[PDB]
Amino acid sequence: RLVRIEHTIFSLPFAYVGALLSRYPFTLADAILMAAAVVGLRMAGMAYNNIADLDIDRLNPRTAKRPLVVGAVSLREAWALVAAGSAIYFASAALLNTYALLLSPLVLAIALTYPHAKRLHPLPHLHLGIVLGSVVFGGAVAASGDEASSLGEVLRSVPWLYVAAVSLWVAGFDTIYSIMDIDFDRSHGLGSIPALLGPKGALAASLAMHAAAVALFIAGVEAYGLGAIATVSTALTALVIILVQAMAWLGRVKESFNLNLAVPIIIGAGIIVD
Ligand SMILES: CC(C)=CCC/C(C)=C/CSP(=O)(O)OP(=O)(O)O
Ligand SMILES: [Mg+2]
Ligand SMILES: [Mg+2]
Repeated sequence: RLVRIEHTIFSLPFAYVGALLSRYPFTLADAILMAAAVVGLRMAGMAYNNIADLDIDRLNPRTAKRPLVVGAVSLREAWALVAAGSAIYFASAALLNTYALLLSPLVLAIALTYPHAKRLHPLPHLHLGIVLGSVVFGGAVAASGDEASSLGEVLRSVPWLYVAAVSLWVAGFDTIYSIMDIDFDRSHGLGSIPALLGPKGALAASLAMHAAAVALFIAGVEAYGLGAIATVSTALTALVIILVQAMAWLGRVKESFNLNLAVPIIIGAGIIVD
């Protein structure tokens, strides 16, 4: 109704890719706990999304059919989903390691601060980038099995290239997605990149993002061993990132969005067949 937990299947492989590239061993239990942490964080984030930007999502033509606006769900059920998400996440983090639990409020803070980034500065896309960066970071810090000796080790355990890359990718295709909202997001005090500079300039900034995104995905191939079955995943990904940029400049922006759904499936099946 308000939060479809099925969608989380697309956000999972970014956690596992952060866990594997840390090169620390983890158990099946650890993996299940990772998944749980992810569905919790998704639940909290998605619920509090509809909560925070509600007053300005009722005014929007585009989102007048959203739940919590029409009705369907109450504010109570939504807040309940927030508390439940935070709770599941905290539970997973605690069940995992001491460092995972230690960093869990910070990670949750990031995911819950994003919907307020609009009213502050015209870079919410970067914030989403940090958000889907925190699931990679979380996977890494949870990969250890607390095999780590100190916090100075878990922060060195994180595949920083890939989090800083998936971040820029997300920021990119969100910067693209926010073009249809250029009009609405400037009528009100809302902020975004395609509102600051025109839709053309937005695509330009989007180009700069996805460029640096592909740049890092490639740099990781050398920085790590990454075998030869993940180097086709890097290629297939970098390829897809191009089409979503291609379809964008061609005006067909709606198709430029759904193509971003491929790369999780790409690297997801890439994590499978080890
Ligand atoms: C962060 C992850 C799980 C991937 C992004 C998934 C996705 C469809 C996000 C776009 S929703 P968002 O643009 O933040 O919110 P609205 O503008 O639609 O109100
Ligand atoms: Mg909105
Ligand atoms: Mg938006």
